Amino acid sequence: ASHTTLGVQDISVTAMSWVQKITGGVGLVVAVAALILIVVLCVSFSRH
Amino acid sequence: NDCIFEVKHEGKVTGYACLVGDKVMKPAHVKGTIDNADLAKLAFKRSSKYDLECAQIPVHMKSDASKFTHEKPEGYYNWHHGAVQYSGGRFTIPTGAGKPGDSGRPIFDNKGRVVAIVLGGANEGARTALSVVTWNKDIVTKITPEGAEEW
Amino acid sequence: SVASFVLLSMVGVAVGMCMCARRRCITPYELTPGATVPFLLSLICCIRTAKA
Ligand SMILES: CCCCCCCC/C=C/CCCCCCCC(=O)OC[C@H](COP(=O)(O)OCC[N+](C)(C)C)OC(=O)CCCCCCC/C=C/CCCCCCCC
Repeated sequence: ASHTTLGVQDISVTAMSWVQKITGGVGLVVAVAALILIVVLCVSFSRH
Repeated sequence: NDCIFEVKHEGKVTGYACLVGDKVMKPAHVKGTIDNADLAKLAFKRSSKYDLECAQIPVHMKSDASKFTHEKPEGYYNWHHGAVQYSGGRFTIPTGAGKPGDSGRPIFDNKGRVVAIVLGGANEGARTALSVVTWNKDIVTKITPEGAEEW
Repeated sequence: SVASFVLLSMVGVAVGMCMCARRRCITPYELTPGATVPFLLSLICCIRTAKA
C-alpha cells in the first residue's frame, strides 16, 4: 500500500456525526439530571 | 393520649411510635418491630435527615390518632414525664426528667394536640435541651441543640 | 524572579483583603445572640450555622 494506517481518532468518517449526536444527547441528559440533583441538594441544604 | 405505641425489642422497649394525624410517626435511630401486629406490617419510609420513619395510618380502622398543630407560642407544655417549657428555639426540662429508652414521646400543648416528638436531649446543667422533630406551616424540621444524645 | 515574586505577593494581598472583608462582614453576625445568619450570606462568606 502506498500510504499509511494509524489510530482510529483521525480515521473516522465525516459521518461520525452520529457519534457526536449520541454522545451529546447522553451528556445533555446526564447534565440535566446532575443539575436537578444539585438544585434538590441546595434546597435540602437550606431546609435544615 | 394513650394513642402511642412502644416499639419493642427482644427484651425491652427502646422507643415510642406516636400516631399523629394520618401518619405513624417513629424515630429512625431507634430500632425494633413495634408492638401492635398490624402496624408492624406497614411500609415505613425513612429519612436520615429528619431521623423519622412514618407510614400511612390504616385510618379505615384507626380513627383515634392524636390531633396536631403547627404554631408553637412560647409557654409551657407537657410530655408525660413532666412539663416542657419553651424558650427561643429550644425545649428545656429538669436535668433528670429525660431518660434514654423513651425517645419518640409526643409532647402536647394545652389543648391536647402534639407539636413535636423528642429525639434526644443534651444536659445543660440545670436544664436539658431537647432535640425534637417539629413542623412549621408546611414541612417538618429537626431542631438539634448542641451535644444532644439519642434516647 | 521579580515578576513572579510580586505577582504571587499581589495574589497574597488579594486573598488577605478577602479575608479581612470576610472578617469585617461576618463579626456583627457573630457577636449578636440569636445567630440568624441567612443561608445566602453563609454560602457567600463560607460559614455554617450552629444547627446544621
Ligand atoms: C451509530 C454509530 C456508528 C459509528 C460507528 C463508528 C465505528 C467505530 C470504529 C473504530 C474504527 C477503528 C479503526 C482504527 C483501527 C486502526 C488501529 C491500528 O492501526 O491497529 C491495527 C493493529 C494491526 O494488527 P496487528 O496484527 O499488527 O497486531 C496484532 C499482532 N498479533 C497478530 C501478533 C497479535 O491491531 C492492533 O495491534 C490492535 C491491538 C490493540 C487493540 C485493542 C485495544 C485495547 C483497548 C482497551 C480499552 C480498555 C477500556 C477502557 C475502560 C476504562 C474505564 C473508563
